[PDB]
Amino acid sequence: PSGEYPTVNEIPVGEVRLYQIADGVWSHIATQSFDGAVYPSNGLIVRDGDELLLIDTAWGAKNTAALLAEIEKQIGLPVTRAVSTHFHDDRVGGVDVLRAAGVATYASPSTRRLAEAEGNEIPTHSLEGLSSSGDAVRFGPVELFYPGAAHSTDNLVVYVPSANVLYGGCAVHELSSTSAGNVADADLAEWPTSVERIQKHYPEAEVVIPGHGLPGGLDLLQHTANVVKAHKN
Ligand SMILES: CC(=O)O[C@@H](C)c1cccc2c(-c3ccc(CS(N)(=O)=O)c(F)c3)c(C(=O)O)[nH]c12
Ligand SMILES: [Zn+2]
Ligand SMILES: [Zn+2]
Repeated sequence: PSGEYPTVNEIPVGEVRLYQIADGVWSHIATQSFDGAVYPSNGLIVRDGDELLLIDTAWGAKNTAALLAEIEKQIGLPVTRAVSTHFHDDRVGGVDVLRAAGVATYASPSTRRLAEAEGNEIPTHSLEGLSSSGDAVRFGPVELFYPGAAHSTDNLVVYVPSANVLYGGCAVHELSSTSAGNVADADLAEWPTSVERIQKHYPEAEVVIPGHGLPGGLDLLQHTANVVKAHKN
């Protein structure tokens, strides 16, 4: 009831929340168990005329089915395309559910290769034009940007120009974060440089959404660089 952004202990595993970020922009929030602990994660929904563009799954098949049901209840427009912003399960787990619901699924070739090698679900379509740091391409109502290696080598960020919303995905941490999250596939040395590229490219961002946790403003970018430095040590 508070209308505040929902946190890990407020979402049972299997349920999905939506949160209105701006006109035609929502985040989606779900929770999942991994290695015996429970974590929240975010994705994005962007209105695309009378259709919706989805950014990232809800971290699992059941969660992603629940996401589609929540979208139908709260928005009532069809999801026609999805982009996964890197290869981990919190981004691609649920792609098979999307594909069986008629959603066209996309990711960079780097993400597709990494997902395949890991045994994770694989988006159908490859997004070219994103292989060099600083690259950007348009995809419906968003811009996709490859900042360089950070949380993962393939991580993409997403900008919604109509609303100045920057979806950082897992390359960006929330302000309360005290660690750099799951760093198994990260490049802690390159991460600050990749964040600097995001800061330079999107200086008018008004809302910044992390891959996990609460949205805020541009301060999330500098905070992320700071915590990555601290974790590395
Ligand atoms: C290899 C890989 O990453 O697998 C993915 C599916 C994965 C599994 C489990 C946890 C994470 C985290 C993670 C971990 C801790 C925190 C702080 S806390 N207070 O506990 O919530 C957080 F915000 C995010 C992340 C991420 O850093 O993006 N990714 C995760
Ligand atoms: Zn990840
Ligand atoms: Zn993540």
